[PDB]
Amino acid sequence: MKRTWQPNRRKRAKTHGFRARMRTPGGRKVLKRRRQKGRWRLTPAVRK
Amino acid sequence: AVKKFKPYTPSRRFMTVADFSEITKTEPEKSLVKPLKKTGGRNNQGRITVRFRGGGHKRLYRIIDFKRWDKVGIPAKVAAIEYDPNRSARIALLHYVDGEKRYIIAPDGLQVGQQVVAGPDAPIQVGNALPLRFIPVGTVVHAVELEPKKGAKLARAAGTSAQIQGREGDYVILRLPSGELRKVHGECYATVGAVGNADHKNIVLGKAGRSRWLGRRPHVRGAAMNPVDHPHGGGEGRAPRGRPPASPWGWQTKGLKTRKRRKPSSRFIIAR
RNA sequence: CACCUCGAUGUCGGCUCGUCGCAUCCUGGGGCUGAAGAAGGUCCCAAGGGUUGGGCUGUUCGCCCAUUAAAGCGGCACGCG
RNA sequence: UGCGAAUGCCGGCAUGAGUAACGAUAAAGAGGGUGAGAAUCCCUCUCGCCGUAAGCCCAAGGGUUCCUACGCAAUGGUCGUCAGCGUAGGGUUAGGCGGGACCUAAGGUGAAGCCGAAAGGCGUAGCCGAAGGGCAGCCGGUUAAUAUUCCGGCCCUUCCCGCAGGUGCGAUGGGGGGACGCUCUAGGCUAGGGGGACCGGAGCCAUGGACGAGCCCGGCCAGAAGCGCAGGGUGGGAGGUAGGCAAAUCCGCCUCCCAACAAGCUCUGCGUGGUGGGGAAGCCCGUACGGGUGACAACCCCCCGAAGCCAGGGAGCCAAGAAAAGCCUCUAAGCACAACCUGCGGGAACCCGUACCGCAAACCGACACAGGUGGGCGGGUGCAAGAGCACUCAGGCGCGCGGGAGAACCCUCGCCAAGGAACUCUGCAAGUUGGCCCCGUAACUUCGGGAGAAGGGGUGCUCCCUGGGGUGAUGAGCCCCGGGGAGCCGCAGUGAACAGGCUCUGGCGACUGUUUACCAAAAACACAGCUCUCUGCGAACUCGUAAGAGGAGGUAUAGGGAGCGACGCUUGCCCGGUGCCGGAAGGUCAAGGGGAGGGGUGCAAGCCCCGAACCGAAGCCCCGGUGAACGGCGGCCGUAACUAUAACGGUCCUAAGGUAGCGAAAUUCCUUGUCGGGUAAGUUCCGACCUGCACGAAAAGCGUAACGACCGGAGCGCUGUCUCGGCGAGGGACCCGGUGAAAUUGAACUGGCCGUGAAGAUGCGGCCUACCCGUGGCAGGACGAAAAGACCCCGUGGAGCUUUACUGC
RNA sequence: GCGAGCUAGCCCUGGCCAGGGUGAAGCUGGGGUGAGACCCAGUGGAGGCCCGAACCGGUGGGGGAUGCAAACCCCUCGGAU
RNA sequence: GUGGUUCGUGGAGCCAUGGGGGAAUCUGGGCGGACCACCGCCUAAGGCUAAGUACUCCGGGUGACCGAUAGCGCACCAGUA
RNA sequence: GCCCGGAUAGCUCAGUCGGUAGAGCAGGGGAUUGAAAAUCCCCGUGUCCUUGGUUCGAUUCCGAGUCCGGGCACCA
RNA sequence: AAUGCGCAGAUACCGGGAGGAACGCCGAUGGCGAAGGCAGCCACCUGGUCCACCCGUGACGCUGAGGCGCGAAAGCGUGGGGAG
Ligand SMILES: [K+]
Ligand SMILES: [K+]
Ligand SMILES: [K+]
Ligand SMILES: [K+]
Ligand SMILES: [K+]
Ligand SMILES: [K+]
Ligand SMILES: [K+]
Ligand SMILES: [K+]
Ligand SMILES: [K+]
Ligand SMILES: [K+]
Ligand SMILES: [K+]
Ligand SMILES: [K+]
Ligand SMILES: [K+]
Ligand SMILES: [K+]
Ligand SMILES: [K+]
Ligand SMILES: [K+]
Ligand SMILES: [K+]
Ligand SMILES: [K+]
Ligand SMILES: [K+]
Ligand SMILES: [K+]
Ligand SMILES: [K+]
Ligand SMILES: [K+]
Ligand SMILES: [K+]
Ligand SMILES: [K+]
Ligand SMILES: [K+]
Ligand SMILES: [K+]
Ligand SMILES: [K+]
Ligand SMILES: [K+]
Ligand SMILES: [K+]
Ligand SMILES: [K+]
Ligand SMILES: [K+]
Ligand SMILES: [K+]
Ligand SMILES: [K+]
Ligand SMILES: [K+]
Ligand SMILES: [K+]
Ligand SMILES: [K+]
Ligand SMILES: [K+]
Ligand SMILES: [K+]
Ligand SMILES: [K+]
Ligand SMILES: [K+]
Ligand SMILES: [K+]
Ligand SMILES: [K+]
Ligand SMILES: [K+]
Ligand SMILES: [K+]
Ligand SMILES: [K+]
Ligand SMILES: [K+]
Ligand SMILES: [Mg+2]
Ligand SMILES: [Mg+2]
Ligand SMILES: [Mg+2]
Ligand SMILES: [Mg+2]
Ligand SMILES: [Mg+2]
Ligand SMILES: [Mg+2]
Ligand SMILES: [Mg+2]
Ligand SMILES: [Mg+2]
Ligand SMILES: [Mg+2]
Ligand SMILES: [Mg+2]
Ligand SMILES: [Mg+2]
Ligand SMILES: [Mg+2]
Ligand SMILES: [Mg+2]
Ligand SMILES: [Mg+2]
Ligand SMILES: [Mg+2]
Ligand SMILES: [Mg+2]
Ligand SMILES: [Mg+2]
Ligand SMILES: [Mg+2]
Ligand SMILES: [Mg+2]
Ligand SMILES: [Mg+2]
Ligand SMILES: [Mg+2]
Ligand SMILES: [Mg+2]
Ligand SMILES: [Mg+2]
Ligand SMILES: [Mg+2]
Ligand SMILES: [Mg+2]
Ligand SMILES: [Mg+2]
Ligand SMILES: [Mg+2]
Ligand SMILES: [Mg+2]
Ligand SMILES: [Mg+2]
Ligand SMILES: [Mg+2]
Ligand SMILES: [Mg+2]
Ligand SMILES: [Mg+2]
Ligand SMILES: [Mg+2]
Ligand SMILES: [Mg+2]
Ligand SMILES: [Mg+2]
Ligand SMILES: [Mg+2]
Ligand SMILES: [Mg+2]
Ligand SMILES: [Mg+2]
Ligand SMILES: [Mg+2]
Ligand SMILES: [Mg+2]
Ligand SMILES: [Mg+2]
Ligand SMILES: [Mg+2]
Ligand SMILES: [Mg+2]
Ligand SMILES: [Mg+2]
Ligand SMILES: [Mg+2]
Ligand SMILES: [Mg+2]
Ligand SMILES: [Mg+2]
Ligand SMILES: [Mg+2]
Ligand SMILES: [Mg+2]
Ligand SMILES: [Mg+2]
Ligand SMILES: [Mg+2]
Ligand SMILES: [Mg+2]
Ligand SMILES: [Mg+2]
Ligand SMILES: [Mg+2]
Ligand SMILES: [Mg+2]
Ligand SMILES: [Mg+2]
Ligand SMILES: [Mg+2]
Ligand SMILES: [Mg+2]
Ligand SMILES: [Mg+2]
Ligand SMILES: [Mg+2]
Ligand SMILES: [Mg+2]
Ligand SMILES: [Mg+2]
Ligand SMILES: [Mg+2]
Ligand SMILES: [Mg+2]
Ligand SMILES: [Mg+2]
Ligand SMILES: [Mg+2]
Ligand SMILES: [Mg+2]
Ligand SMILES: [Mg+2]
Ligand SMILES: [Mg+2]
Ligand SMILES: [Mg+2]
Ligand SMILES: [Mg+2]
Ligand SMILES: [Mg+2]
Ligand SMILES: [Mg+2]
Ligand SMILES: [Mg+2]
Ligand SMILES: [Mg+2]
Ligand SMILES: [Mg+2]
Ligand SMILES: [Mg+2]
Ligand SMILES: [Mg+2]
Ligand SMILES: [Mg+2]
Ligand SMILES: [Mg+2]
Ligand SMILES: [Mg+2]
Ligand SMILES: [Mg+2]
Ligand SMILES: [Mg+2]
Ligand SMILES: [Mg+2]
Ligand SMILES: [Mg+2]
Ligand SMILES: [Mg+2]
Ligand SMILES: [Mg+2]
Ligand SMILES: [Mg+2]
Ligand SMILES: [Mg+2]
Ligand SMILES: [Mg+2]
Ligand SMILES: [Mg+2]
Ligand SMILES: [Mg+2]
Ligand SMILES: [Mg+2]
Ligand SMILES: [Mg+2]
Ligand SMILES: [Mg+2]
Ligand SMILES: [Mg+2]
Ligand SMILES: [Mg+2]
Ligand SMILES: [Mg+2]
Ligand SMILES: [Mg+2]
Ligand SMILES: [Mg+2]
Ligand SMILES: [Mg+2]
Ligand SMILES: [Mg+2]
Ligand SMILES: [Mg+2]
Ligand SMILES: [Mg+2]
Ligand SMILES: [Mg+2]
Ligand SMILES: [Mg+2]
Ligand SMILES: [Mg+2]
Ligand SMILES: [Mg+2]
Ligand SMILES: [Mg+2]
Ligand SMILES: [Mg+2]
Ligand SMILES: [Mg+2]
Ligand SMILES: [Mg+2]
Ligand SMILES: [Mg+2]
Ligand SMILES: [Mg+2]
Ligand SMILES: [Mg+2]
Ligand SMILES: [Mg+2]
Ligand SMILES: [Mg+2]
Ligand SMILES: [Mg+2]
Ligand SMILES: [Mg+2]
Ligand SMILES: [Mg+2]
Ligand SMILES: [Mg+2]
Ligand SMILES: [Mg+2]
Ligand SMILES: [Mg+2]
Ligand SMILES: [Mg+2]
Ligand SMILES: [Mg+2]
Ligand SMILES: [Mg+2]
Ligand SMILES: [Mg+2]
Ligand SMILES: [Mg+2]
Ligand SMILES: [Mg+2]
Ligand SMILES: [Mg+2]
Ligand SMILES: [Mg+2]
Ligand SMILES: [Mg+2]
Ligand SMILES: [Mg+2]
Ligand SMILES: [Mg+2]
Ligand SMILES: [Mg+2]
Ligand SMILES: [Mg+2]
Ligand SMILES: [Mg+2]
Ligand SMILES: [Mg+2]
Ligand SMILES: [Mg+2]
Ligand SMILES: [Mg+2]
Ligand SMILES: [Mg+2]
Ligand SMILES: [Mg+2]
Ligand SMILES: [Mg+2]
Ligand SMILES: [Mg+2]
Ligand SMILES: [Mg+2]
Repeated sequence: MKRTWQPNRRKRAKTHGFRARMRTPGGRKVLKRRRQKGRWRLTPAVRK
Repeated sequence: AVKKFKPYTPSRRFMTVADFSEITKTEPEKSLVKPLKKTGGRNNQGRITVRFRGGGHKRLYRIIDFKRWDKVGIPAKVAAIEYDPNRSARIALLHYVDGEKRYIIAPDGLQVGQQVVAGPDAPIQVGNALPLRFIPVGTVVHAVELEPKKGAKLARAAGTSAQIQGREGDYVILRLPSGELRKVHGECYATVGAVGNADHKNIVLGKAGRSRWLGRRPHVRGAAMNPVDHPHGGGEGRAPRGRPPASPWGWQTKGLKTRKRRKPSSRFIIAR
């Protein structure tokens, strides 16, 4: 049937994107933690 | 006058639509229409603050004149009477002689062509707005300002009307469509007559769908829910109220009075 | 009563499939009779085989309808998911 | 710091086992080629399948999967020489297509401003934001792979700078416009389609016949100006002018005029059109595929015809149907040796996307997964129509294991003698019925329905006659709707396929709707409608600490809350308790006020403690009201001239003791109540009675036409449902070749009976049976597997829910 | 702190619903009357109207149950301005 | 009305402060645990101030610390697949 | 089968601190009436259900028993 | 008599206001209408009737099954109103 992943490149960057994170202090802290852990990508990989 | 239907389908038995005879113009005054944001009952957080609201025909706001003194003594000819999807009443389009066109809420009796005018001058005739203090006692009157220059706010629904009962200094004694007796300041404007489209109260929607067209979504009884949702929810089968009848927010809903007692306006009220 | 089983022994009835017991419903053998005959009554031997189709109710049971030599009772985790 | 257990952790390797599977029952066969190797790759022929798709084009998503060359370890459910796989190389070209140097929508953001302990929340303008608005490219050819992108032909747009000619020019400001619903719809066209006796074309004459106006193939596409043919939009002048937040000559308003179902201006569509392209079958080409020829190809006539175009067309209706820019006009500063407008020239015209998949082996589903995925095209013939069904074009496919075999059993399917629900919880299932035309059609009804009620008759082909339409012309042709009469053949003419079984009677719910994604679709929710209640507008109410927002740019014919749930006839009594409402008195009552009077220290002046009256709100008490507010709505004894029963009486209690109507009911325990009906037989069903365990009037009472994948009872029709089974088909199951799992598993050399044993033993006792090992089958046992039982209890375990439990907010 | 790319509601903007039936009002004509109501025709084309694809569903049954599938398949069924 | 302190209203002071009231400048004020008296200590409502103290992303030195299931999650292109 | 309530005049019922117990109706006797009612005057019988026990004394207090009324019989 | 109302300030009295219904005297055994029925006062629209005159038409008449219209009170529907 219709599964839970309905990909939408705008959705992805609008929701979990770098500019998305940087507005909320909750999301800036997401980057903080992700960098401190040394993730290769802080934000989900997206393609305009 | 009001249209009925033959029962060629169920819900057409009892369906009833208004009589659009007094309607003269179909498309509205383009220079006098705004778009209205449809809330679906949601506030500026994305939350519902009025339940069971949404859907319903797209509507275009007719910007209408509730302050009539900004054209004192300038008369105008009643050009049209048109449908307004945003109120119970019908609106009248009037062409002022100086070329401005405005929407007035159309009183009963008013028909196309007559002169109309606002101001302490004005003749006491249907359509004319005047400060209350110059409107003779016992005159039925609508679209009443509640405080001077704050705009008309009283009796503007179909077939509503206030009536002047007496005078007291700067105030005058009004009987409102709700039977309440209130003093209103004499300087408050009010166009004379009653609202009209007076048969609005007889239209019988007919089917559930017709409620949807007015943007009224279904409304579910507390008794139909569970205790998490409503004070009346739960039980086994059906179940009586089992307590003083209450709203979803737990306050009593039979008789319990809610006007703030300490309200300053209490000084100017005298009835029910 | 609370002995095995609550780190699980699926619970009524039906259907299918049976198998055994006998305290025998029928058929077979018999004693007594308040047994003329015919039909019974009751007890004895006997478990080889047989032991119907329908209405009602989920029903087991039971009651009816129509037959029958007869429309036996039980046990097998109230046999068998 | 010593491991055997912890349904312990990690890893490795077993068992089941060469076992189940190899992923749609659309289907294959042969020949040639290639290669170490071929059922599986290439090619030919034959066969099958899709064809409102299983073909083609967009969008999203994916991201090199595209093309070529070389490969086969692995991935591919087998094989592989093949690949969506490995290696390498190549490949995606735009002023006009999509998007950005344009607009605004919800929403987001957000100068000003408002709010919040901090983080932050709000917020007019502005900005951002699109599958909406605006805006200039069509068609062929070319490549292994791109093309509206390169090329060719023809045609446009914008910017800049010049000329030339015009005009008071000129905004982010004023106005017009853009600009709008649903349903139905006229005319004229276009796409698209069919026919042709005509134009063109290789060829063919088979097998009995046919050299014929024979068969087969094709007969077009893009196209500026100008011309037509349709349609859409729009009145022309003069005065007055206080409105459009300055100013307008513009708009609006007023008054004059001329004009008026038009015209004339425009604007779009369609046709023609310079020119430019295409151009079959077949046949020969060697391509996996394209080329050559057919050819100087022909390129016409008729008919059908949109849902598309003219389009802002028209009519009706109510629920009353975005915005902003481009665009036109108007004026303001400013400037008028500027500027703008109109043509014509030359120049200038950037960023990104463009491969390939794209109903799927490339997207979402862990898989080359029988699932899921939006827009457009979607031909032909027939069937009443149609996107329906059957076949079929273009195109695409045979589903990435095969070969046999011909058991049980399984699945999907076909038929069945006699019977026809006897099956069973239940006609579950399957059957029957089925399209169109015509005849006909009841109770009841809210007059619409019920109705497709029910039940019938017809349906093919041939010849003769014959009436209308549309198109041509009033005429022929081509279509479309028919009507009459003769006759032909079969078991059968909606000859295949698609296509209701019907009646009667109850319960519930008025109705179409809605719901437990994934065991409940319902009598549950909703619903129009009825009542109660709140709420005078900075409304009540809701969200938020707040600002603020929704309510509502609404105003008592309105909005919120509660119940009841079309409609019909109705909705009785009880206000003692609880709740809500009203009570300017009284009692009580907290802080506060007030201080009689006591007290501690000081030598005192003092300082400092308590503190009685009395004045003190809401609340409670108290007095009333209130039932579509929470709710409630009796007992015992007696009595009538046969009995029986009790209209009548007595008396106890209560706030008052259940009215109409209904009643063994979705309520009736006793119960299969009793009577009637249906049946041969009826714990069901229907009608009744009333003894109502334990109905009863808006948690509504009793009815009600119509509706229902709801639930019950009856019957007809018809059946493999059954007596009661049989045969057959295919897909599996079986054998062979290839690949090859799973839960489970203390170890096993794992029989029966009667006992015993923790009380149901392969494992102990006695006895009895019994050569070793497999294969196809069945399921009685291994208290078989699966899940640390969901029932039950326990734990001073946990959670959801309630309230006159406690305590708080 | 992260989630409405599934799902529920609402908001903005677009799109879809083959083909049949039924035949409300209104018109227009005729009758009717003092005038009407009303009646009959024809036209008209309304409806949470009817049949039925797409599309949205998920009624009954069978299959499936280490599945093709962690909700599928077949027949059947509901809605379809 | 509260917080802090050992101080949970307690005989409850001291320091802090949301609300109300509201002074004085040395013969002035605060404190020594209700309060008063005595006797003492201090000088509120302005500010700055090294060191001794805390920590370990990093550098070094050590180890009756590990030795690839240990030791950091990572000894290996790991916050990777 | 398991709990609670009651039993008093002929009927329906109050009642008690442990001593001689009343109400209403019915019934009886008188009155009024032509005669019945209705009205008026006057009149209780009670072994306070059975049985045991506490008392000086029990309808009263207690324990059982008959009888009646009410509530219960759940997961299963 | 009691229910009821009343020191929470009633009745009785004055003043202000709201509201609905019905129209005293005139008024009569009177008038009008076909009946049902009609009563303050003003206006508009409108029916019948009588009289005077003897002018017009010229039997155009009377009755009237059905049909159609009106029809006190009570009652019913949708709304409004609601003092007695
Ligand atoms: K509701
Ligand atoms: K409930
Ligand atoms: K157990
Ligand atoms: K036997
Ligand atoms: K047996
Ligand atoms: K089972
Ligand atoms: K282990
Ligand atoms: K093995
Ligand atoms: K390979
Ligand atoms: K596979
Ligand atoms: K756009
Ligand atoms: K402008
Ligand atoms: K042209
Ligand atoms: K391309
Ligand atoms: K097909
Ligand atoms: K075989
Ligand atoms: K049977
Ligand atoms: K059908
Ligand atoms: K039925
Ligand atoms: K009903
Ligand atoms: K349903
Ligand atoms: K529901
Ligand atoms: K608003
Ligand atoms: K009460
Ligand atoms: K009360
Ligand atoms: K009361
Ligand atoms: K005090
Ligand atoms: K009964
Ligand atoms: K009952
Ligand atoms: K009978
Ligand atoms: K009978
Ligand atoms: K249903
Ligand atoms: K077994
Ligand atoms: K406890
Ligand atoms: K229609
Ligand atoms: K303290
Ligand atoms: K201090
Ligand atoms: K001190
Ligand atoms: K000190
Ligand atoms: K410092
Ligand atoms: K290792
Ligand atoms: K590790
Ligand atoms: K009593
Ligand atoms: K007595
Ligand atoms: K008559
Ligand atoms: K009343
Ligand atoms: Mg997932
Ligand atoms: Mg890196
Ligand atoms: Mg506008
Ligand atoms: Mg519920
Ligand atoms: Mg919730
Ligand atoms: Mg609650
Ligand atoms: Mg409740
Ligand atoms: Mg529940
Ligand atoms: Mg209940
Ligand atoms: Mg109110
Ligand atoms: Mg035990
Ligand atoms: Mg076990
Ligand atoms: Mg036996
Ligand atoms: Mg024997
Ligand atoms: Mg036997
Ligand atoms: Mg039965
Ligand atoms: Mg029998
Ligand atoms: Mg037993
Ligand atoms: Mg037993
Ligand atoms: Mg059993
Ligand atoms: Mg081990
Ligand atoms: Mg390893
Ligand atoms: Mg095996
Ligand atoms: Mg096998
Ligand atoms: Mg196999
Ligand atoms: Mg396959
Ligand atoms: Mg071959
Ligand atoms: Mg082959
Ligand atoms: Mg394909
Ligand atoms: Mg992928
Ligand atoms: Mg390839
Ligand atoms: Mg190759
Ligand atoms: Mg392989
Ligand atoms: Mg390929
Ligand atoms: Mg490759
Ligand atoms: Mg630029
Ligand atoms: Mg913000
Ligand atoms: Mg913008
Ligand atoms: Mg666009
Ligand atoms: Mg091309
Ligand atoms: Mg390509
Ligand atoms: Mg091209
Ligand atoms: Mg100008
Ligand atoms: Mg064309
Ligand atoms: Mg054509
Ligand atoms: Mg055609
Ligand atoms: Mg030739
Ligand atoms: Mg021949
Ligand atoms: Mg020839
Ligand atoms: Mg020839
Ligand atoms: Mg063409
Ligand atoms: Mg003009
Ligand atoms: Mg101006
Ligand atoms: Mg024109
Ligand atoms: Mg050539
Ligand atoms: Mg139009
Ligand atoms: Mg702008
Ligand atoms: Mg040019
Ligand atoms: Mg492409
Ligand atoms: Mg593919
Ligand atoms: Mg493809
Ligand atoms: Mg493709
Ligand atoms: Mg598609
Ligand atoms: Mg494919
Ligand atoms: Mg494809
Ligand atoms: Mg495959
Ligand atoms: Mg697939
Ligand atoms: Mg996939
Ligand atoms: Mg097709
Ligand atoms: Mg056709
Ligand atoms: Mg057809
Ligand atoms: Mg098809
Ligand atoms: Mg083909
Ligand atoms: Mg397939
Ligand atoms: Mg048969
Ligand atoms: Mg037969
Ligand atoms: Mg028959
Ligand atoms: Mg039967
Ligand atoms: Mg069936
Ligand atoms: Mg069928
Ligand atoms: Mg009938
Ligand atoms: Mg009819
Ligand atoms: Mg009919
Ligand atoms: Mg034939
Ligand atoms: Mg059929
Ligand atoms: Mg149907
Ligand atoms: Mg029943
Ligand atoms: Mg329903
Ligand atoms: Mg329907
Ligand atoms: Mg469900
Ligand atoms: Mg659903
Ligand atoms: Mg189900
Ligand atoms: Mg279901
Ligand atoms: Mg607001
Ligand atoms: Mg209800
Ligand atoms: Mg004091
Ligand atoms: Mg008080
Ligand atoms: Mg009270
Ligand atoms: Mg009631
Ligand atoms: Mg009830
Ligand atoms: Mg009720
Ligand atoms: Mg109901
Ligand atoms: Mg009923
Ligand atoms: Mg009914
Ligand atoms: Mg339905
Ligand atoms: Mg069978
Ligand atoms: Mg067979
Ligand atoms: Mg095998
Ligand atoms: Mg052995
Ligand atoms: Mg044993
Ligand atoms: Mg041994
Ligand atoms: Mg031993
Ligand atoms: Mg042994
Ligand atoms: Mg043994
Ligand atoms: Mg075996
Ligand atoms: Mg074996
Ligand atoms: Mg088996
Ligand atoms: Mg087990
Ligand atoms: Mg468990
Ligand atoms: Mg357990
Ligand atoms: Mg459970
Ligand atoms: Mg506990
Ligand atoms: Mg606990
Ligand atoms: Mg979503
Ligand atoms: Mg959503
Ligand atoms: Mg419909
Ligand atoms: Mg349908
Ligand atoms: Mg479509
Ligand atoms: Mg869907
Ligand atoms: Mg299903
Ligand atoms: Mg369907
Ligand atoms: Mg503290
Ligand atoms: Mg001290
Ligand atoms: Mg070492
Ligand atoms: Mg490691
Ligand atoms: Mg490692
Ligand atoms: Mg007694
Ligand atoms: Mg005694
Ligand atoms: Mg008159
Ligand atoms: Mg004369
Ligand atoms: Mg009447
Ligand atoms: Mg009346
Ligand atoms: Mg009435
Ligand atoms: Mg009534
Ligand atoms: Mg009323």
